[PDB]
Amino acid sequence: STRLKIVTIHQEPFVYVKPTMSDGTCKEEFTVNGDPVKKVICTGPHTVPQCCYGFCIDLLIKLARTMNFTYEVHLVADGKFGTQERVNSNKKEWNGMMGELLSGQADMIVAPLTINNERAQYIEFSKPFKYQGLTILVKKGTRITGINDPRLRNPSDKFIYATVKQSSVDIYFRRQVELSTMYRHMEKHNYESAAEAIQAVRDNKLHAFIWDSAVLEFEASQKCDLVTTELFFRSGFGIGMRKDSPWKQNVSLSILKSHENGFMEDLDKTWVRY
Amino acid sequence: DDNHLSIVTLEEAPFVIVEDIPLTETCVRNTVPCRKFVKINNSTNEGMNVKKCCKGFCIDILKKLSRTVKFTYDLYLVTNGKHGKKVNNVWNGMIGEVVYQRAVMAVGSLTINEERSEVVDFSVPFVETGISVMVSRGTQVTGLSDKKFQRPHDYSPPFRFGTVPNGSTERNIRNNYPYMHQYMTRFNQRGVEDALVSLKTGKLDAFIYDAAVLNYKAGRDEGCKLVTIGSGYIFATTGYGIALQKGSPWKRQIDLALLQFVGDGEMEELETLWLTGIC
Ligand SMILES: N[C@@H](Cc1cc(-c2ccc(Cl)cc2Cl)cc(CP(=O)(O)O)c1O)C(=O)O
Repeated sequence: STRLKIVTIHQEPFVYVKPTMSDGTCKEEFTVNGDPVKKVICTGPHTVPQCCYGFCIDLLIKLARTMNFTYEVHLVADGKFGTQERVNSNKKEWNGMMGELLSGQADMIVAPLTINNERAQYIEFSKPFKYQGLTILVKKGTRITGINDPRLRNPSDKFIYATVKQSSVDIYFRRQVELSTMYRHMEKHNYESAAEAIQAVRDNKLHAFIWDSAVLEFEASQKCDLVTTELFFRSGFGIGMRKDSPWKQNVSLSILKSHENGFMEDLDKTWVRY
Repeated sequence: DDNHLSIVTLEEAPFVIVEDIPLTETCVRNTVPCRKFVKINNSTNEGMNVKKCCKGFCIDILKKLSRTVKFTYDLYLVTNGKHGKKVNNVWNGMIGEVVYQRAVMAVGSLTINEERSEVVDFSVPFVETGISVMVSRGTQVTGLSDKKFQRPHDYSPPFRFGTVPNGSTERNIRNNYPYMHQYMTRFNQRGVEDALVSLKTGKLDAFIYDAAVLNYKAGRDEGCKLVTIGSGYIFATTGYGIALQKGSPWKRQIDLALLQFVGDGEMEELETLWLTGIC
């Protein structure tokens, strides 16, 4: 009852995934600024114990202490955030973290999980633990104005842009019929994960990567051959729970309190800005 | 009649703008009817209900919500306090109206926070805000947590920066950054107007205030020289939300509707319509 299964996903800087040491523990280390890096064991893809740390892990720890629950963390098996798909036949089904939460394989999603109508139909989101939005990543020297650029709006195989498969951004483009032209360009090129897309830009096999700014601005800061556009859309990350969670109220109260007393400020400085 | 809803709001341009009721005894154009209990003098509880007309960013939201969630309302302006404060164990303002069941919802420039969330529920946020900084273009700072603010005597010349006191900005700063708070009291500004001129006339280097307010004024600056920091540096980020009664049967649909608006682009239209300025 009191022991929560936590699902999360690999997504620097919000979640880092590294191997355990020989003895199955995690190498102790400190942040650039001298804070102890808190680490947790997290099983994941066939499956094996690993080390997780980061913004969202720190947030999980503060939640676990504040509301007094214990936890066990694992990486989402299919590696995806979560979109809704028709089964084939009548039944629709969620994949990614969304499906694992809905199926009971997880009790709580702690991850840079975008809040949106689509998902909020079937689950309870907390108030945002992070406000951010969507922007575009390109190799330095690629000239693009943003989401309205003609090379984006009148697409061709001469300039390829893409997002992450079965993600909130995928939903965002599938959502509006006016973005139809953009989508079945993207659907042809979408990548299995944020990491593979970012890499594909550096390798010039991808011309523009459309994604969360809190991730993309971090990447551009560690990787100076990469740059971003301008937020063309605003959205937030929230904790994901099932409708019946007794935890939902206190999770949100905790997040609000953490915004107001500078705890989030601490996390944002440690992970998101450096 | 479970579908006609008492709804409370508060004048605060440009989220809520109050106007008189013109020629025909009816609210026209893009405005909606809203009543105000107008006091007889300043030393009395006596008053009179007066028919007013309301419009603005939050009123358009209310309009969009009413059509989508399918409800009707009698809109009224709160007269006992403003947004809401616990005073002698008692919530006043819009919050109180909701808490003591005079309103089903509060709509306006109402900040989502922990304390209020204890006694009311909030919708999802529909306007981002928090504590931000405004400077004259040129001046270099990051947000609140910049050392130039925290330890201003480490730099020469020391920054001069202030806020409008007695509100949630000062109270937040005093609870998180005691010395910075102590320091900036000598630079306090009586109003937002006086602060902007203080900035423009070099008597102030930085104005620390509500994010949503600062973006709006920056968008309207004569000369486009007053600029706010990047949104990534806003401190204690939060948003305006609609307050509902604890365990309200309406929250789910209001939430889903607001998220639909954002997803569909309608919200950006609205911010362009009401909040986006020329700068
Ligand atoms: N949102 C708040 C109310 C609230 C409103 C404003 C404001 C001021 C000028 C203009 Cl033109 C427009 C606005 Cl919206 C400013 C603050 C900032 P401060 O308190 O430090 O005075 C504030 O708190 C609440 O929900 O309690």
